[PDB]
Amino acid sequence: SEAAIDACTGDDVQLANINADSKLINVYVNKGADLSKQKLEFVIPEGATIKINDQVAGDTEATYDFSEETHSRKFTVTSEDGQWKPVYTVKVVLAELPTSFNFEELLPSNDYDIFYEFQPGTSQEISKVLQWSSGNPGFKLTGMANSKTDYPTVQVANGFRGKGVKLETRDTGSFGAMVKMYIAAGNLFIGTFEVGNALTDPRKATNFGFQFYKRPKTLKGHYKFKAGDVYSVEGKPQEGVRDKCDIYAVMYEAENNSVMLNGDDVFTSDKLVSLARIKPEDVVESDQWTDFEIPFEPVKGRVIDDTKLKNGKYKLGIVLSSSVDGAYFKGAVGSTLYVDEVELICED
Repeated sequence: SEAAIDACTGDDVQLANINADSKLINVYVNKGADLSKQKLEFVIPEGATIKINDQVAGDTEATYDFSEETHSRKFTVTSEDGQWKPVYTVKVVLAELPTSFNFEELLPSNDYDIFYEFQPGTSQEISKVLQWSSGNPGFKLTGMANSKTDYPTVQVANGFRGKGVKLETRDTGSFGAMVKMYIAAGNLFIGTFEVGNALTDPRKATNFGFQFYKRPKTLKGHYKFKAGDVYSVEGKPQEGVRDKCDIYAVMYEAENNSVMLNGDDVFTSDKLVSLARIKPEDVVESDQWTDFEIPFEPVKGRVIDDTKLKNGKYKLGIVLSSSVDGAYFKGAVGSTLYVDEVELICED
């Protein structure tokens, strides 16, 4: 019966737009990706198989060559049924990270919100693309959410100011307790979420950053924050600490594209060259929007090198969280961070 491409991922892939009607899939990759050696995976219906329509000299057993003229290759998805042979055209497109984020658009999903940015530009300019990640795939496993709005990371309509992100620390229930993940902070971050590690190493599940080619100077936007009533540490109520949200960005050196920071080393890694992080004393709780303007400060006197920057050896991440220590299960259920927009101001 079923025959179509449901998803498309890959080592260099930042975002894929599958157009079910035209059978065209645009796959956006980092600006420094080797188009002649692309590793790609496709999710298709149970039983069906995926075969590339042709082979070229540059193809290997592990990668496909998209370096020819159109940067496109056709794939057929035979049903299993054997009755439908729908041909997709996969096109690889170079993209860079945006510097402006508005939380307006969501990728299709049946379970939870997935935010993305797509800023096409001119025919002479590179598109700016991002698929934001969050802990939502992990929270799905808890069985606590009944709808999209029950997740820690949700899109909201802020009335007159339009769309924004709502991050709320949630109770993970008995399931979370069994795996010692007593709460789930609402987060949104540049990078990837490795769902395979969601329960065994949740801090290693959050990988931060993608190649960035400019020097960041300031992280700006607006936010509202309200701490939850009952702060907890490893599932047990605890007085004496009031919950705080977190908003930060990092620039770090990645000797090769496989290198990423994660939840255990994002502030301590020797690879970290620059950090912009909201000061805890500056965090306020209000029903009014508050401006944030966080400067990027060098880490341990390190500098961004021109040649390395141009060569794609630095990566940037942005992270938003409703509970600053929520990744260690210290925070208050109900802590909520709203952000309407974020902008990265760069130098030069």
